[PDB]
Amino acid sequence: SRHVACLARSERGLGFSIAGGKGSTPYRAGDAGIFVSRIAEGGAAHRAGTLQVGDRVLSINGVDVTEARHDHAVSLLTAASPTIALLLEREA
Amino acid sequence: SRHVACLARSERGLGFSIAGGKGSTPYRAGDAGIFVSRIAEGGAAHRAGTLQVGDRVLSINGVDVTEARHDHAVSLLTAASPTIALLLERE
Amino acid sequence: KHFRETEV
Ligand SMILES: [Cl-]
Repeated sequence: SRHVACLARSERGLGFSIAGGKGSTPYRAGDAGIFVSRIAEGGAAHRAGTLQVGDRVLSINGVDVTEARHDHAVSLLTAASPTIALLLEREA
Repeated sequence: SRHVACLARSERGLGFSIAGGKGSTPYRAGDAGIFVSRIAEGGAAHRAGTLQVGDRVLSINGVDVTEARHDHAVSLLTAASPTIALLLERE
Repeated sequence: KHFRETEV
């Protein structure tokens, strides 16, 4: 139920977004976590095959984001470069 | 025929894909609209049963997307409320 | 122009 996704920043867009977070509009009802919210079919995330929309983001390059605010997590993700390592949690 | 479909984001998100949009290679000839292109076998859209691949997306939570760019429709679907109201058109 | 498809 836990998966790591590794994404290299390149010429090709990463093709995903995250939503949610403490103090933000929940991405899903009753859960303030950070989740993968979209995946573009021509981006790195889709090409990697390791990310799925709705996956909960637990950490970004080793940094726990299970209680992060949205903007803090977005700031962490843009400072995760050239490589992004995500720890993901997925339901059945 | 026009149908309203209502979906709450869950473990697979909304659980479908959209294709098309103004300025993009069209999903259907000469028609740059937003269409439901896939439905995941798990997830909210699949459990609801109210979406069909090939459905034209006319509006998302009241916002007309008949002439929208793809990223605008993606934002409507993922950056607003977790509950999504879709107006869909079928041939 | 590019074909755009996105999972949501
Ligand atoms: Cl039309």
